[PDB]
Amino acid sequence: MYYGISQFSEAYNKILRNSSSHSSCQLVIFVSCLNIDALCATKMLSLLFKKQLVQSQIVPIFGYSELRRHYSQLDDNINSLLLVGFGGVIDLEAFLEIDPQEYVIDTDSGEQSFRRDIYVLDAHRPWNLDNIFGSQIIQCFDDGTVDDTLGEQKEAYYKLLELDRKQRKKQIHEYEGVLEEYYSQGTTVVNSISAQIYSLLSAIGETNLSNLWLNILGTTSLDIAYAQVYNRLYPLLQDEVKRLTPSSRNSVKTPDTLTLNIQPDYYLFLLRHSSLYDSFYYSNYVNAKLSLWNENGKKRLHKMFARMGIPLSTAQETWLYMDHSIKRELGIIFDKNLDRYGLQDIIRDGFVRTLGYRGSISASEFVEALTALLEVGNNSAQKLTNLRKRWVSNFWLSWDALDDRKVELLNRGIQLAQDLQRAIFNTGVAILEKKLIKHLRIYRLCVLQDGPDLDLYRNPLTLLRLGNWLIECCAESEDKQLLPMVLASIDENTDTYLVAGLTPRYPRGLDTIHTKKPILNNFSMAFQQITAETDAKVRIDNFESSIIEIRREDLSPFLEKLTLSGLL
Amino acid sequence: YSEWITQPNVSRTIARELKSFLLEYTDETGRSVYGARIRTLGEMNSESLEVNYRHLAESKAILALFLAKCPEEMLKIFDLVAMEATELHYPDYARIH
Repeated sequence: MYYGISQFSEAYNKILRNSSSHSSCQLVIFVSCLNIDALCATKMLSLLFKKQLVQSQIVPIFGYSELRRHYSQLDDNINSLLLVGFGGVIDLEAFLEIDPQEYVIDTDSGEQSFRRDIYVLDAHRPWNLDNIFGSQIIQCFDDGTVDDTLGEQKEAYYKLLELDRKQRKKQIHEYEGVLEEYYSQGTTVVNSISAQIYSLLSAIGETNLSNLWLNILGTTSLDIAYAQVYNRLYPLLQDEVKRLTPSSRNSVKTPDTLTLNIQPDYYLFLLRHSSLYDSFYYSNYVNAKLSLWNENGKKRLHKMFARMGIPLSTAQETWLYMDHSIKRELGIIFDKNLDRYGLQDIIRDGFVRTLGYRGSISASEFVEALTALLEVGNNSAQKLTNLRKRWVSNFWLSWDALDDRKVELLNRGIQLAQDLQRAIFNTGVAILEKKLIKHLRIYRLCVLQDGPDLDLYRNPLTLLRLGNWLIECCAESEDKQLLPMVLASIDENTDTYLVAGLTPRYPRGLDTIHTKKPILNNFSMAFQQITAETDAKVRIDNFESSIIEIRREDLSPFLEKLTLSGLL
Repeated sequence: YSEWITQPNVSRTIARELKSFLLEYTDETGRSVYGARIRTLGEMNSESLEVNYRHLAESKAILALFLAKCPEEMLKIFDLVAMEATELHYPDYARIH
């Protein structure tokens, strides 16, 4: 283990000593764009370093090639680097062409110091042993997993390091096998970066309501994919909310009151900024629970809305303008007629932020708006770079959306979220009508060849959102076994497909013995092994390893080779 | 005939009989048409229950004879019975209609 939770403050003080020189800017923050949790963590760190007046550089990175190019362009004066949301699984010193000897200064005296110290922060569990153990430049902020579950891995790695007859070779083989079985494991995430930096801040003691709100947003960002982690971390955020809230409850609403509350936050889509009927119609959970893509789904939706006794016009009215009667009896109405249709899990308790008279807002709606701003905020290797430029630019739009003075941007993000949900819903219903998903014994392939708004899915987050829709829909199909799906989208301008390796997940609210065991996305090593051989001009640069760009001509041979591959 | 219909016991008997006719009228294929009709009435909130005269004539004919002779009060009574049946299928339907 490198940096435990209890010793994060030591790293903070070391960084402060290294680069609290206002004459220059010797600290640079690298953040993976198209990642909400990384954005929230970077906002926390930016506010914190604004407090101590430490000049910092914030660079949003989309692909690994961009990271290496920037590091090559990176000046030598910068003695402190921060990686947010990436770098914890790959050989950075090999990736960035780094040896300890070039960066080491004042080597003497059992100690070592370096002219450039890089601190990574991501929660992907395949912690690179050469990066967590066999280096001093790379500094990782462990969340208690390496120090507790990688003891055998630590011993094997140190045995290999110290050893560079027959029984000696046998033990070397055993240690290497242990290391390898530790590897070849799907990339999974156990904690949220926002919670880790919030714990660090609490250790420093510079917390406030805004930082707690940022931590709530960052944790909520992982609810859709990693709901078990969200349930694990929910009590800590709840206790922090109870602690920080002033005792002057039920106070008269002033234009300056900023209140965080814990209240029923039902698992709908943009409830407070859309009609109840549309919230149900666009909720991924409800859609998966009744398979609304069929014509029977809309009829059954009307069936519920009739069964509760709510007029359809009232349900289709905007949330703010509904009658106060329904707006004050929604909870009881859900209590009466939710278990009937199996949608009892919709009822949930979450955190709601109210800023004076500006109206309330829930964390789920805010993170949906942020993701929408990330996605659609605005010969072959040139237009792709322009797409990277636009994707990175949308990161700053999503970042500035955090400011309470830019609520107009938040409204645009909400509209974009509604439109993106509509587009993903329509694409899913069209796919499930035409049955573009071809079931195999390895993975359920699905490639979009032509159709509407296909240019929207070249954005990685849009493809992930479509994957969330389809995986949620297929999760409620008990007949359909657990199996990953693969999505591709041809970019006509570049004549390339965007293959997105996905992973199955357990249905939300379905908690079992196997549910506690996470699903591991083994598309990483399969993709890399297939690409290393049989050169097909594949572009694997995303920090999310299960996303590649493939030539249109090479798409079919690549998929055939992947079927021949049993790695995943 | 209208004065006969105004009798309270007659009104309650006709109400129960119309309830049974709605819930149990079965055609050749065997499905109860009016139960699904109440289902659809609630789902689309039509507020109107299209009841065929032939169905009421074939089963419990004197009800159809009265309807063809004195519809004025049994319109109210059968409308109330339809509302109660909708309450059965769709609880608290009185909110919408």
